[PDB]
Amino acid sequence: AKEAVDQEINSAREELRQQVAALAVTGAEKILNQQVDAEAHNAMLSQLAAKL
Amino acid sequence: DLADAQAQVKQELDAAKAQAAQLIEQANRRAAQLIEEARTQAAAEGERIRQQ
Repeated sequence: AKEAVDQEINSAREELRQQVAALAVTGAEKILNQQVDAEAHNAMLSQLAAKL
Repeated sequence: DLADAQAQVKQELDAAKAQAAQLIEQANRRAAQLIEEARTQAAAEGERIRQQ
Protein backbone atom coordinates (compact mmCIF):
# COMPACT_ATOMS: atom_id res chain seq x y z
CA ALA A 1 0.00 0.00 0.00
CA LYS A 2 2.69 2.48 1.01
CA GLU A 3 4.68 1.79 -2.14
CA ALA A 4 1.56 2.45 -4.21
CA VAL A 5 1.17 5.79 -2.45
CA ASP A 6 4.76 6.69 -3.23
CA GLN A 7 4.36 5.76 -6.88
CA GLU A 8 1.26 7.94 -7.18
CA ILE A 9 3.15 10.85 -5.62
CA ASN A 10 5.94 10.40 -8.13
CA SER A 11 3.49 10.12 -11.01
CA ALA A 12 1.93 13.48 -10.20
CA ARG A 13 5.36 15.03 -9.57
CA GLU A 14 6.51 14.05 -13.04
CA GLU A 15 3.20 14.69 -14.79
CA LEU A 16 3.00 18.36 -13.83
CA ARG A 17 6.34 18.97 -15.56
CA GLN A 18 4.92 17.88 -18.90
CA GLN A 19 2.18 20.50 -19.06
CA VAL A 20 4.62 23.06 -17.68
CA ALA A 21 7.04 22.30 -20.51
CA ALA A 22 4.22 22.40 -23.05
CA LEU A 23 3.24 25.87 -21.86
CA ALA A 24 6.88 26.96 -21.97
CA VAL A 25 7.36 25.76 -25.53
CA THR A 26 4.12 27.37 -26.68
CA GLY A 27 5.43 30.64 -25.29
CA ALA A 28 8.75 30.07 -27.03
CA GLU A 29 6.92 29.42 -30.29
CA LYS A 30 5.02 32.67 -29.87
CA ILE A 31 8.22 34.59 -29.19
CA LEU A 32 10.00 33.13 -32.21
CA ASN A 33 6.97 33.90 -34.37
CA GLN A 34 7.00 37.51 -33.21
CA GLN A 35 10.72 37.45 -33.93
CA VAL A 36 11.10 38.73 -37.49
CA ASP A 37 14.89 39.02 -37.54
CA ALA A 38 16.31 38.10 -40.92
CA GLU A 39 19.45 39.68 -39.48
CA ALA A 40 19.52 36.65 -37.20
CA HIS A 41 18.94 34.53 -40.31
CA ASN A 42 22.11 35.95 -41.88
CA ALA A 43 24.05 35.73 -38.63
CA MET A 44 23.15 32.10 -38.02
CA LEU A 45 23.81 30.95 -41.56
CA SER A 46 27.20 32.65 -41.34
CA GLN A 47 27.69 30.93 -37.98
CA LEU A 48 26.99 27.53 -39.51
CA ALA A 49 29.30 28.24 -42.44
CA ALA A 50 31.95 28.98 -39.85
CA LYS A 51 31.11 25.68 -38.16
CA LEU A 52 31.20 24.06 -41.59
CA ASP B 1 -12.52 -66.75 27.76
CA LEU B 2 -15.22 -64.06 27.70
CA ALA B 3 -13.16 -61.69 29.88
CA ASP B 4 -10.21 -62.03 27.50
CA ALA B 5 -12.52 -61.15 24.58
CA GLN B 6 -13.81 -58.20 26.62
CA ALA B 7 -10.37 -56.53 27.00
CA GLN B 8 -10.21 -56.06 23.16
CA VAL B 9 -13.31 -53.84 23.43
CA LYS B 10 -11.27 -51.34 25.45
CA GLN B 11 -8.70 -51.06 22.66
CA GLU B 12 -11.51 -50.20 20.22
CA LEU B 13 -12.76 -47.54 22.63
CA ASP B 14 -9.23 -46.11 22.83
CA ALA B 15 -9.06 -46.05 19.03
CA ALA B 16 -12.34 -44.12 18.93
CA LYS B 17 -10.93 -41.64 21.45
CA ALA B 18 -7.82 -41.23 19.25
CA GLN B 19 -10.09 -40.68 16.24
CA ALA B 20 -11.89 -37.83 18.03
CA ALA B 21 -8.46 -36.22 18.51
CA GLN B 22 -8.22 -35.83 14.74
CA LEU B 23 -11.63 -34.17 14.76
CA ILE B 24 -10.47 -31.57 17.27
CA GLU B 25 -7.14 -31.17 15.50
CA GLN B 26 -8.86 -30.35 12.22
CA ALA B 27 -11.51 -28.18 13.86
CA ASN B 28 -9.18 -25.88 15.77
CA ARG B 29 -6.53 -25.95 13.04
CA ARG B 30 -9.23 -24.47 10.81
CA ALA B 31 -9.56 -21.60 13.30
CA ALA B 32 -5.96 -20.61 12.61
CA GLN B 33 -6.54 -19.77 8.96
CA LEU B 34 -9.95 -18.39 9.87
CA ILE B 35 -8.14 -15.76 11.92
CA GLU B 36 -5.58 -15.50 9.13
CA GLU B 37 -8.20 -14.63 6.52
CA ALA B 38 -10.27 -12.33 8.75
CA ARG B 39 -7.44 -10.10 9.86
CA THR B 40 -5.94 -10.41 6.39
CA GLN B 41 -9.06 -8.47 5.53
CA ALA B 42 -8.14 -6.23 8.47
CA ALA B 43 -4.85 -5.65 6.64
CA ALA B 44 -6.98 -4.69 3.64
CA GLU B 45 -8.72 -2.30 6.03
CA GLY B 46 -5.45 -0.66 6.91
CA GLU B 47 -5.00 -0.58 3.15
CA ARG B 48 -8.09 1.46 2.34
CA ILE B 49 -7.30 3.61 5.35
CA ARG B 50 -4.09 4.24 3.41
CA GLN B 51 -6.19 4.85 0.29
CA GLN B 52 -8.22 7.51 2.06
